[PDB]
Amino acid sequence: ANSFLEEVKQGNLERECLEEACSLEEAREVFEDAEQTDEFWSKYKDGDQCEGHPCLNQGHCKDGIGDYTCTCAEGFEGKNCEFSTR
Repeated sequence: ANSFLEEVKQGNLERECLEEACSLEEAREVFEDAEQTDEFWSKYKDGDQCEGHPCLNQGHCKDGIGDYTCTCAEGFEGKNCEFSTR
C-alpha cells in the first residue's frame, strides 16, 4: 500500500510532504488548525518569508510559511530597524 508514508515513522507538516515524496496527501489531515491549512498551502508561494529579508541592518528573521518577523541589533530601531542609532 502506498510507498512514501506508512513505512515512514509518520507523515510530517511541510518539508517531508513538500517534495517528490508528497504534495498534500496525509500532511493535509496532519494539521488540525483551520487557518494553518489555508495560508500554509493555498498555492504555497507566499514571500518565502525572509526572501527579501524584512530585517535591515544585519537584523534577523525567524520566517514561517504564512508570515515572518524581524529582530534588530541593540544599536538599531524602527519598523525595519532601518535606523542605526550609532
